[PDB]
Amino acid sequence: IPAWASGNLLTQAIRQQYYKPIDVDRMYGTIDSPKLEELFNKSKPRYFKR
Amino acid sequence: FTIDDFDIGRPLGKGKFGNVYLAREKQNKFIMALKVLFKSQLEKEGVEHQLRREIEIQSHLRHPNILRMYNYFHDRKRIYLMLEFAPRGELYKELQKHGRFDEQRSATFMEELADALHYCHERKVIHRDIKPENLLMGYKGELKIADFGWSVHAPSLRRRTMCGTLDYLPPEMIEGKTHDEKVDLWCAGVLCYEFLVGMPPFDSPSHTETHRRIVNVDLKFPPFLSDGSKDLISKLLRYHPPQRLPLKGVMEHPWVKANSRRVLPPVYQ
Ligand SMILES: Nc1ncnc2c1ncn2[C@@H]1O[C@H](COP(=O)(O)OP(=O)(O)NP(=O)(O)O)[C@@H](O)[C@H]1O
Repeated sequence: IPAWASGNLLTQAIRQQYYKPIDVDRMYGTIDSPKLEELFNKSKPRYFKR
Repeated sequence: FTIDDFDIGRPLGKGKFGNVYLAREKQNKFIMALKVLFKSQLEKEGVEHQLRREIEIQSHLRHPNILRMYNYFHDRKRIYLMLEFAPRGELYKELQKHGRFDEQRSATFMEELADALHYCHERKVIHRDIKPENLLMGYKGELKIADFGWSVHAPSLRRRTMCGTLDYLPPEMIEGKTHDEKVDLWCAGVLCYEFLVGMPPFDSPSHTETHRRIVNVDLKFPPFLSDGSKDLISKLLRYHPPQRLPLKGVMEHPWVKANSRRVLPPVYQ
């Protein structure tokens, strides 16, 4: 278990996050997502150039 | 997004289709839960359409008492849901540990529930499976509706599907009638009773006896309950859907007002 994810470092980071909320609507809600009708179809890799 | 955008911390639990992990999104160091679902298992079980509908519903709701789905992505073998982390974990575990909740904790949960459900209903989303096992808890113990498995967007038509959980079924489902959003009012009343008592109101040795108690509304209050708490429960557990207390009524109920210590989480900014 990496250290960030256990007991105290975790407790501390959670508290920190509760009181300093990030703009999730922008940070995650503006980011593209796969179409729902494509979830079970082909995963194309992030990078393809030559 | 891809899996390499996250540091994986540890497993939080085993779902039916894969695990849920505590994870940290690398670029913002933002702690979230990542729910991993195996595509081949989903297809084998035939749950693709059900999963699509659940994601479509949860991913468009934004309320402090509804577990947020920030985004989602997939790779060759897995679908990944990026969820709000609920640091106090499963509500059902807390209720089991304590046996029953006090009035303050119960009223607080009731106000949060009714607010989340009102948000849902304003969008013509019916939840259809409110129970403790479908609720998680925030950093300050805030209720979070987490499981949308049975939910439906029902703009126009009444529904026929028998759904939910035995102890929580409304009379109209048991009787094979059409149902509407008022199912959630009934389930809220069953939940309030279970919170305070630690057992659901129609608990019985058999499924047919439980059904009989439900459709007769055979409610027997333990003598320890307050008059206010009985008043709220009674007003939600009405045989006739149209007579059930509305969700705004639950929020406004004097027992809720007197006992709730609801706090809204901080928001950006
Ligand atoms: N967002 C979350 N924050 C903290 N723990 C979570 C979170 N989501 C899931 N878990 C934990 O992971 C466990 C399993 O995840 P969950 O999405 O509930 O699957 P489940 O409860 O087994 N039902 P299913 O996935 O429908 O089988 C839960 O019981 C929790 O204990």
